[PDB]
Order: sequence, then structure tokens, then C-alpha cells
Amino acid sequence: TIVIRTKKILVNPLLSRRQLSLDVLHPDSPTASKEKIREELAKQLKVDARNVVVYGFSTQYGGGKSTGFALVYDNQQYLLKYEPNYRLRKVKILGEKPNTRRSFKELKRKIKRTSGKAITKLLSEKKGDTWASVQSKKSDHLKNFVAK
Amino acid sequence: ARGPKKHLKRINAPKSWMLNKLGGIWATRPSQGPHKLRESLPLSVLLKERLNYALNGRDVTLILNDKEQNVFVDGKVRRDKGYPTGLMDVVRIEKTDQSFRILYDTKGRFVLKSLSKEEAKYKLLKVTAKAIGPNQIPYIVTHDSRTIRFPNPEIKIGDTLKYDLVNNKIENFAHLESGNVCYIQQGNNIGRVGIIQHIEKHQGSFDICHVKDAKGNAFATRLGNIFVLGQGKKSWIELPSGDGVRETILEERKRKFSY
Amino acid sequence: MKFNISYPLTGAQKCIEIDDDKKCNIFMDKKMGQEVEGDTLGDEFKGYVFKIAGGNDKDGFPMKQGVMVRGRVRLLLSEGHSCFTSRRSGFRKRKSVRGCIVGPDMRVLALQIVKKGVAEIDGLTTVTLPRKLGPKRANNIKKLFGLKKEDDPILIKKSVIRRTFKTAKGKDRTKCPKIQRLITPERILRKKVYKAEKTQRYVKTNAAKEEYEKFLSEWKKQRAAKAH
RNA sequence: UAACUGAUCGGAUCGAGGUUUACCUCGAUAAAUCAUCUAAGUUUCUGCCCUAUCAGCUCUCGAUGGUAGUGUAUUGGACUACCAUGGCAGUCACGGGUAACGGAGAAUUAGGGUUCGAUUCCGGAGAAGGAGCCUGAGAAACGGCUACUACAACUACGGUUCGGCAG
RNA sequence: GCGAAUGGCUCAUUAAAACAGUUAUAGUUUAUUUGAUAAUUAAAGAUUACAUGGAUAACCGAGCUAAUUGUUGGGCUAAUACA
Ligand SMILES: [Mg+2]
Ligand SMILES: [Mg+2]
Ligand SMILES: [Mg+2]
Ligand SMILES: [Mg+2]
Ligand SMILES: [Mg+2]
Ligand SMILES: [Mg+2]
Ligand SMILES: [Mg+2]
Ligand SMILES: [Mg+2]
Ligand SMILES: [Mg+2]
Ligand SMILES: [Mg+2]
Ligand SMILES: [Mg+2]
Repeated sequence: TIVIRTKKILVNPLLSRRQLSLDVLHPDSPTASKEKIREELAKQLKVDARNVVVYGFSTQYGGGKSTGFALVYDNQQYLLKYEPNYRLRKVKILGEKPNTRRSFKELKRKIKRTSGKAITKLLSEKKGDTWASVQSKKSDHLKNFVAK
Repeated sequence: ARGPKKHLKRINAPKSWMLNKLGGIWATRPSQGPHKLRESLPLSVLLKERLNYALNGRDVTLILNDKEQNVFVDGKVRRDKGYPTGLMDVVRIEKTDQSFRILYDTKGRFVLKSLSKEEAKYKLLKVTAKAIGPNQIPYIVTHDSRTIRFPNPEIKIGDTLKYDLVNNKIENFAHLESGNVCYIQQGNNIGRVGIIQHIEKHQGSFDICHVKDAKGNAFATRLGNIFVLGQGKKSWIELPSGDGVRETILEERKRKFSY
Repeated sequence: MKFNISYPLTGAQKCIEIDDDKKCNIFMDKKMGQEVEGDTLGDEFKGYVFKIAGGNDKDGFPMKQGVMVRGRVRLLLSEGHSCFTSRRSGFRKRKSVRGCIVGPDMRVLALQIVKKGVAEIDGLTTVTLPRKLGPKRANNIKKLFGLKKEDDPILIKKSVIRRTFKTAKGKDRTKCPKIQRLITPERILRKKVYKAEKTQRYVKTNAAKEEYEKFLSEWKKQRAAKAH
């Protein structure tokens, strides 16, 4: 079985979450997948699964333990407003970050070297995943949510 | 050197912040403000390192750009990540109603002194200059860069006013003389607290004062680093708990580990 | 030689070719910003008056005005010059420019119709270019729309031009400009509040001054009564 | 208290929430003076390796000082006019050399030493070589311009380059 | 508007020079920060304050070069721009 000692607990109203250090004891088993650690933690603290973010796990040498960290947001509204985007992808909420640099710098090339009309015509074609689209997928996912 | 320097490297950031040697290249360069760069504790460190309310950079930004107005210094809102919260300032976090005072402990690192509500109204101010202003209006200036008008005329230079931050009205004051209580803002004697024995003026340059504490160890420091804590043996502030008495490492080890 | 002919009212622009050395003898050694009879050019130009507004070299070089020489000269162009664009604040460049004086080395001349004669060239008379971008500023509306100064702001509101157009998608849409300078309640409020700030300044200062004064006299009464 | 200049400033700018809307409550920003922060310019005292096959040095336009100016952000021979004859040197001047940027430091170390520090930090300097500028609060900027010396890229030869790896 | 004067690179120059530790600025400059001030808008002229005036870019339209982040003429309208 998985035991979870919950260690250092800071109540953070500012970001409206609880910050957590975690100790997982898995004496007979491989390092615990985050799905399981999430679920066991939620079982302990009575909150929703998708209200808890679990991160940064270190199994020690010899394999009885892992130490990790957790976050529990008050509402998934906040959680959806605070966690950064690569994390929302780990949780499948957001998407892929496509290849930015190359595009952006060749666009920089062409943009610098012409004037307004053409510039706008290039900007229409930019490969970016817009901040608009981000907040849109966030809101939409907040609209597809069901409270526990 | 072509003008102003906009960066700060972690190795060069003051020891008082207790930053990790290995934590990065840069640290946060304190903003121009009420306090000097070396006497600054910036907000970003106040939140990230001390309170741990912010885990990283992004987080700090979140707190200080959130429409909700989370952090207060001397009653006034601050949204600037590098705002130089200095000595004697009262920083207050609206969400938890935590009210802290910015201080140095005997080891010269920055500390947040938890204050109850009655403490948090008051803040200690130290007179820098005293002049007649325009229109023949007497004025006074403070370490936190206040300018105070129509001061009580008895107030001399280098005194300590007790300032009501609700009323913006100086309440009581005391000056630098034999027999008052000090805190020491800068020195190898930084953080120590004591009764002024006397003051010697050398008049070319630098005037030195001597100090005692509750235990009876003498100190000395230049006048500039003395900050007055009230009249008598009583201080108008709740001190971080050393009470302002330095401990020999022998004393430290004894009391801590029972040797 | 090639002539780019623009005329201001219609907003007419056409450009013309003349291979006659004899026909182009006229503009030779005429400085820019000069008046030309159109007659000596061609028959369709009978009765025409042109202003020589500029031109271009064989190599593309435009003529700067006031540079008086025929052919190219190199200059140091600071900001606020023709032929120039500042990439940066203080910016200067060595540039090759064409002089004011028209030689055969010029491929192109820019011509401004001043007085059009009897002769009728198609694109001068044929065209009427529309009015896009009506007036924006409040007062400019009032003027160009013929309204009184004493008049109500809502009359300015109601008289602003509408734009109506068909989207490339085939949609039907209408766009309106915003009036700048407009007198609204908000402007007046802000004004009232600023004047308030002032009056508060000297009021508060006065009250302080008097508070200090009376406290003073009390304190000296105590101070001197401590002396005896 | 005289006058003087008008080439200082003395808000024709923006949001938001609203008590239902003719009035409140929060803010954004522009800018002058004085403090304050930040940084700089200059600046006091003291301290560098080898060399005498360097013993005198500096002063025809500044060498040391004095005067009026001028210039500068300011002080000053910083610069000018006049005046004086000083200023430094065996306690090493002046002049060479350095496969010399200075420190924080590094390798060795009984003790005393020896030998390194181009290189994480702080100063200083430079952007191929020299000079000169623009604009700024700050620049002699160099991922700014002008010229020359020496070079780099296009050219239809007439022209051109957002030409400068000690990023 | 603001920034581009930080950062990054290199050690060629440099022997009281730079640098270091100690000072002075009562001999100065400082954009952005924090605090505090502000009753008179010189005179002549002008004077609407329920708020003044003329322009220009983007845009539309016509061009020049073999050539570039070159720009030339023409028609429009904003500003916390310029008065
Ligand atoms: Mg991202
Ligand atoms: Mg900042
Ligand atoms: Mg002094
Ligand atoms: Mg409203
Ligand atoms: Mg050496
Ligand atoms: Mg360096
Ligand atoms: Mg220095
Ligand atoms: Mg390289
Ligand atoms: Mg030498
Ligand atoms: Mg010296
Ligand atoms: Mg025009």
C-alpha cells in the first residue's frame, strides 16, 4: 500500500491555495505515479482530484521513500488562473506548445524589412498560440467542469 | 561607465537577504525608493524567501499585479516587485491581516516582526534634517524619506518620532541623549539594542556613541547608526526575540544545547 | 522623358511619356517649384499650367529642394529633411541626392496642374475621388458641417459621418469615428475636481498654519511659566 | 529693497465603479521646486614588479604659483592675457622594460618565504587603427552616425550596404 | 512614449597611471523611485474655458532605380504629437 505523510503545510490565501511538502512511503514498490499520490492525498484532505497539483518528486536511494510537493487550490477557478501553462498540459487541459523560435525570428526578419500593410499581412500568418486562445480554452474548460 | 546599472548578481546581493549561493546568477535589484539599496529588503524577497507565499518569480508577479491589492507598506499599497521596504517599515498583507515590522536581528539578517493591531498603527521615524521651508514654514525630514511639516519645535535633529500611520500625526518623540534606548541600524554592532552611555563629538568628521545592554556589555558606533527606541529603558517597539542582546557563541551553545 | 502628373482637386494621378528632345527642351534648366506653360509640350496640353514639384534620376534619386545644382550631390541628412528617415533619435546619413535643376539625366518629373486649359486629358476631368475619413475633432466637425459654436454637443454627435461597407466575406457592416475634443460630463467633472484639489491645498495649509500658531502660543505660555 | 529675463513652472490629458445620471468614490499620466533614493564626475591620505649599459628632470608657449577673465555640471594652467621663477629629484626624480590590466584571490607552505592571478565578484579600459559627432537624464556609445588609414559585401559601373565574431 | 548607456565579450593600452582601503563635494550632475510643496497664469498683444489652432503617419492613389529597413510627388483624418 501507499502511505502518505503530509509534512510542511503553508496556508496561502494570497494565491488561495495550500502549499505542501509530501512524503510517500512505498516500501515494496516502485516510485508512485502522480495519479495515485494525488488520489491518496485528496482522500486524506477531502478535496477534489483536479483541485490538487502534485509536483517535483524525489525517490531516495534504496527505494522506500519519495519526497514531493503538492498544491491544493480552494476552487478550480483559482487553480485554473494560477498554475502556468506547461502544467495545464501535464493535466491535459491545454495543448502543445508548438515550435516558436524559428518562425518568430524569420517573422522578425521580414517585419523589420518592410512597412505597415505588408507587416500586418505577415502578422496574420504568425505561428503563435495566442494569449486570447489560451484564456479561451481556459474559460471553456471552466465551463465544462462539474463540482465533485 | 556609460550611466546607470540596472542589474544585480546573486553573489553581490547583501548577506542580510540570505539568498542561496547556487540559486541563480542574478537576484532582484532593489528599486529606487525610501531606503538605500543595501538597507533595502525588496518585496520580491519578502514574499518569495521569507513568507514563502510566492514559490517563484511568476508567483510574485501574480501577487503584485492581482487587481485585489495584496500588499501594504506604511499603509500605502505597493505593486512594485523591487520596492525597497526598509528599517522600521510596517508591511501588512491584506488577505491574512498579517502585520510585520522590518528589522535586523543581532546577526544582521532581515526579520519580519509579527505585530498585533495596536503596534501596526505606529511606526518609528528618525529625524534626518530640520529646516525652515518656503513661506517660512518649519520642516523636518526622516530616514524613510518623509517630509514632515510644522513639527513640534522642540524636535531636534536625529531624534525619533513615534508616528501614527492612520492619522499621519507625530505622537511622541525622544532625542539622542544619555539614557535613552537604541537599536543600531548599521554596523558590526547591527541589531544590538541599548542604553546610551554618552556621546563624543570629534567635529572633524564622525561622532561616536557608546551603549550598554541589559546584560551590561558596552558598544560603540558612529552617530549615524544609532536609532532611538523611546525614553527610559523602555522601547516603543516589540523587538525580534533576542530582545536586542547579543549572545556569545558560548552563551548560544550553552542555552540552546545545554552545555 | 516621363512625367508623373498629379492634380489636387479630383485627386487625379496619371503619368505620361514623351520621347521628343524638342518637346522636353522646355523643362531644361528650370529649378523645381517653377511654373511651366503646358502649350509648348503637346497639343493635349494647350493652355495648361504646371508646377515642377520634384522628380527622379535615372538611378532613382529624388530631387531635394534648395539644393541648387544639376545632377547628384552627397549630403549629410539630419532629421526633418526630405529624402531621409531617422532610424534613431540623433540620426544622420550620407545620402546621394538629385539637385533642383532639371537636366536630361532625369527620367522622371513630378507635375502639379495649376491652371488647366481647354484641352481635356481623361483622368483629370473624368474622375472624382471620394471622401473617406470625415472630420474627427469636435470643432472640425462643427466647422466643416457648418454648426454654431454656442451649439449643443449632441448636435455634433448626430452630425458625425457614418461609414457603411461590405466585408470581403460578403457581410454588411457600419463603422463610426470617435470625437476627440468633445465636451462631455466627464471632462467637466475632472476640471471641477482639480480646482477642488487647489482650493484644498491652500485651505489645509492655512488651517495647519493657524493650528501650529495657537499651539505655539500655548506652549510658550507653559514654557515661560516654567521659568519663574 | 531695487530692477532684469520671459528661454522656468503655475493640467485644453486619460480610466474605473457607481448609489439613477447630476452627483459621488477610487485610480492612470504629464510636469516645476526641495528633499530622497540610484549612479556618475571630480577628490584627500597611503600602498605597485625589473632597470643607473636611465642622473638630472619640467619651462617657446604651462612647467610651479599669483591675478582678472573664459569655459564647464561643477573645482582647477582645464584654457587665455598679464606677472613671478618656480615644481620634482640618491627617502631614485626623469627615462627604459614588463611574454603588466589592479584588486577579491590561487599553488606551495614548520616558521619567515617563494611564485602566480587573461578568466565567476568589484573597479578600469576597448569594439580593426585614429579622430569627430548626433540624441539623450546618462555616450565620445560602437550590435549609433561622419571622415581618413587598412580592410568586408552587392553593382547592369553610376551606384549601394541594418559592413565591423575582443556577444 | 520608453528602452536601446544595462547586460554579454576581451585584456591591447596602463607603473602613482588604473586599482585598493580611507576621505572630500561647503566644487557638481542625475531619466525612472519615495516624501513634501504649490491662492497670483509677467508686460504688449491676445483672451472660448461647457475647452483654442493649424498640420502629418498609417490608409487610398500615382512613381523612380539593376540594386538596399531608399524614398519622390498627390488625396485623407487623430492625438499626452506640434502650437
Ligand atoms: Mg507558455
Ligand atoms: Mg523595477
Ligand atoms: Mg560632513
Ligand atoms: Mg461612468
Ligand atoms: Mg601581476
Ligand atoms: Mg568585468
Ligand atoms: Mg570608484
Ligand atoms: Mg565567437
Ligand atoms: Mg614607465
Ligand atoms: Mg593619488
Ligand atoms: Mg499631403
